[PDB]
Amino acid sequence: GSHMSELSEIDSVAGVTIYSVDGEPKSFVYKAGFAIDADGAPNAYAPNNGGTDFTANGGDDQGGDWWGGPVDAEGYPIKQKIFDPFPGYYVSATAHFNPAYSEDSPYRYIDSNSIPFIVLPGNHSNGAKLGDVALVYNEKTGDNCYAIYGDVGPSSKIGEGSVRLAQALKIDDNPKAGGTESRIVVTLVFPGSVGKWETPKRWFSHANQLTKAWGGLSRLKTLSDQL
Repeated sequence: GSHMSELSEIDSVAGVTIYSVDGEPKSFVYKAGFAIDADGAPNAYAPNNGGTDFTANGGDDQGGDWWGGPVDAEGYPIKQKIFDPFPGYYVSATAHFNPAYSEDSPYRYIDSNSIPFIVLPGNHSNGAKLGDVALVYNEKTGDNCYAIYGDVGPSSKIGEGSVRLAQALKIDDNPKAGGTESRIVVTLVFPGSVGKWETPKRWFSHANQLTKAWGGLSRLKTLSDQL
């Protein structure tokens, strides 16, 4: 156990209070549910409901409003090539991206299947920039994982992250029926910590260094009981 933390409200979304954690390093925290964001997974979306998510959860794939990823000049989703992970599936995008790759490439986006990432609500980043790191904890399983701020969600919803983060937290990772509405996940974000794409080894190390400086899981576990 650790001492309790001193908390100062900075925001509120969907009945979830977001608190700055007084002290250094600078951080904010919230306790929320955990919806599955399959964005960036190269098998999330395909024609005829072929992906791990239903196609329509990315929008209309017949030239209408498609938000799941990039589109061609006639508005249809880009299909992956023979050198992409899932040829013929659609390219699924995340807000955070790797500039080494082109807009039409799955490799530009953060693969939800492999990378632990959190989503923050649009207009509710609270000073965090895409690529910043976080420590995430599930109070019902005792599991934790470092993660990046990797995607942007609806402004009216909070508590969401990647397939791999769900696995690490022992939350059902299925895009179609997984996640949880129970407010069991505590997310500690370090705004200003990275703010760019870098290798997972590098950002994970930086998350580890910030977490050690901040007081570790022991402090976050105690903090969770305050939320």
